[PDB]
Amino acid sequence: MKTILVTAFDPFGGEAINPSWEAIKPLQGSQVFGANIEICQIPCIFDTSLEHLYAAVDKYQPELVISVGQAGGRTNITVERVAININDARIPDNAGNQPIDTPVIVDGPAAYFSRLPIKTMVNALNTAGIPASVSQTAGTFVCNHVMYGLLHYLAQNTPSVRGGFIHVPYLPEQAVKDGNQSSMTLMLMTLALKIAIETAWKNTS
Amino acid sequence: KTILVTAFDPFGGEAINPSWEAIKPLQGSQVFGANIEICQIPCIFDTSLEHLYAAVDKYQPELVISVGQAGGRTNITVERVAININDARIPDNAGNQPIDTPVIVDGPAAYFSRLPIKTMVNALNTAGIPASVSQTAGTFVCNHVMYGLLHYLAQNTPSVRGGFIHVPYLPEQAVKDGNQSSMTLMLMTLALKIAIETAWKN
Amino acid sequence: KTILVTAFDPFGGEAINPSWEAIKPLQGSQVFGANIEICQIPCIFDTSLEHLYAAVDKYQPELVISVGQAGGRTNITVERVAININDARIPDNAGNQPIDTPVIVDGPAAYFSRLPIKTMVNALNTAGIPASVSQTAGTFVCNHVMYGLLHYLAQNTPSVRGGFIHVPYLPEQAVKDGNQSSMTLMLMTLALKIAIETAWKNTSD
Amino acid sequence: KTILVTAFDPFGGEAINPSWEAIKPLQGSQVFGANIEICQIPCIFDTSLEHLYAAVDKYQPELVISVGQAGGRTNITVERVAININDARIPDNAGNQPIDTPVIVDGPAAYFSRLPIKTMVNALNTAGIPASVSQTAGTFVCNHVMYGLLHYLAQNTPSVRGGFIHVPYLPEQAVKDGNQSSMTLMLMTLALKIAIETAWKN
Ligand SMILES: [Cl-]
Ligand SMILES: [Cl-]
Ligand SMILES: [Cl-]
Ligand SMILES: [Cl-]
Repeated sequence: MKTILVTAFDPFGGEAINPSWEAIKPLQGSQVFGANIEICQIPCIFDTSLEHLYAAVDKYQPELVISVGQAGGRTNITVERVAININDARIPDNAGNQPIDTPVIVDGPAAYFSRLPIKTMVNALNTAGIPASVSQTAGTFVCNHVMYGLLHYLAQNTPSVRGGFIHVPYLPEQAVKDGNQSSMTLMLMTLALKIAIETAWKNTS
Repeated sequence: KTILVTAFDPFGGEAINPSWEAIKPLQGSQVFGANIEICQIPCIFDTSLEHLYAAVDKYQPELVISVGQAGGRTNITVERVAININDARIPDNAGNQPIDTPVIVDGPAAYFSRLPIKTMVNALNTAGIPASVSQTAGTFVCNHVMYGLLHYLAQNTPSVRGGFIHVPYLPEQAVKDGNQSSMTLMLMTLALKIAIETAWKN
Repeated sequence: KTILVTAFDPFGGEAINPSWEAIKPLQGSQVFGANIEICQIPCIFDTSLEHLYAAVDKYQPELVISVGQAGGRTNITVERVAININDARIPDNAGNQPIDTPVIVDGPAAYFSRLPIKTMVNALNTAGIPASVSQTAGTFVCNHVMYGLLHYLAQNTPSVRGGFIHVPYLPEQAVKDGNQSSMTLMLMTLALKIAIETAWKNTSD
Repeated sequence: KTILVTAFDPFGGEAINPSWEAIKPLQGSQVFGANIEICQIPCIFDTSLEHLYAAVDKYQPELVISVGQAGGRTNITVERVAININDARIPDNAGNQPIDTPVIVDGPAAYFSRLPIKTMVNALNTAGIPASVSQTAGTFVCNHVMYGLLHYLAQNTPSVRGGFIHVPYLPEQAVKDGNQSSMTLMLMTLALKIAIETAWKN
């Protein structure tokens, strides 16, 4: 059967949970228009993250791959337009790496556009009453690193397969710490991802 | 014993007002020894106060908490102070757009809320709900109603504590604006429950 | 005929206070037959009111305007109301961190500024300077002082109008604080001058 | 030996364009034995590229920095990457509003700026000017021009480095837009002069 692969990260150091993981956990094993969703959690570590990712794309041979990360501070669900060939880290990752301006993949192209039907996804979300928008930057931390890796790997190995990235905001419990920071409940998050993934599946363009 | 909790009908534009939606589920529920009553008031200057005064008079509450919506805010906010000024960016549902007039002529400049605001904000934070104390309720209808409330309690029944909570946008309303913070109806309702129970308990 | 303008000495961290830097050029300057007198006051609860009360007695001014810094704000803000509360998130220059205490016991809950605030915001906006009326002066030393000021004038010299103005970060200040709005000293001085002239003009007959 | 520096004409609504106003004083100013040439280009898709390509052909520059307005940003921003997409919220000066079309058909997805972006941000910060690297130059005419610039340079004169700097609103402009960050004209001109000196030296 057809498989949609959805990924997320383990907690980043400080946090005790990763919301992105928590949000997709309810999707495990569910069916959408004749494809079953597989999930898989990857470490929040440069390069080691791509290894885990590649293994997952390899094992599951998915028709659609969607990675999810957390973008603390953003007000809404954001669907990434583009991944950039650059690691540049404000803080270190889970294994203590803090690369400065080094390529995700050496001699790889400057960027890859997501192949997902991004405007339709954002449109679907807005219509469902969920705030959502297209983003032009996935950042330069692990989230963008994984998005670039994904899109490159699909382009080298299985070019018909569509890949992309979705960032969720802070959970309310996390915004309590930060203080004046936007959040979204776990429940709404899980619903937003579900709507986005169905919409990604139905369409293409 | 009675806890009166109020909200507004929608600001002309919107089809609903989140604040009314959020406290509907609270009606009838028992809090320690007290029962919650709700009552919706029109979102327009001076008439709002009349409906309010009516409700306080009918229910004779031990504790009155008014709720309104503060589009743009990221979290539940509990108000510190109400100010004796109407100054309106837009008109209310009835076309009034007062500029720099008193809420109540010869009334004091301001009233402090009587609620245990910090404790409430703590209960909410502990529960994993973003919340903070605010020093401005605005100068539109919400502040109008807040100042009016506290002045009426101060005149007619000084032992009764009053105050104000602002809720952010619902998610559906933040689609419209675009890049604006929101909070689901469910979470509001839970936050208000915790907030009210805390005020009563203290 | 004297206009007293006050500002603070730098708050512990900072090496200067912009509100002070901004009003220095105004010392001795004429405005419609009045003289500007400036005075720096300590950023400490209670001691500040002492300096302030001293300066008012000394200079016997017909108009008093106090200036402070509101890191974060984008523009010039003219305060509408002073609140009778001290609530300190961090301590003052002398280690005091009062939590929910009167500025003045048994004083009224608040004081409205007696200054012509809309006309001041308008004179600023018309001269191309971003400005707006503010409904809160915070609950640190700046509001503490605004409140004491209005109280003191009300009690001793009731025809004398008082009010508070907040300036934003200087650009050098915003460098550290990363993503923060600033305004140059030059613009700040210019704004304060226009604000003060406008105040003096609409405090006549 | 010429540094070409470009800016846009006022955008439809606006009466001036801060990007142009801030580079005017730089005309013919010398920096380390190079001379600065400025040129204003239209805020129209494609037509802008034709002007740009012509200025590069005429002036034969060793360095090319394009400047633009990013209303709302708090500081000077130095762009890191240009994106091969036109996606316009509103139309350009000539009524064009492309939705999701390539800037240049069959071009690579992006170009990195060849400027020393971190060094420029550091010199600015060191000099007390707020500034930072940006990962998106938007998808309107500014990004359009950046991409065209870097692509043109790469196909015709690959030795020559190119890049983009965004400036915030002038205070004049933030008066309208209300609660908006600004930076005075003088501080912009200063910032731009330090960035270009730094870019040339490295
Ligand atoms: Cl994450
Ligand atoms: Cl409301
Ligand atoms: Cl200050
Ligand atoms: Cl521009």
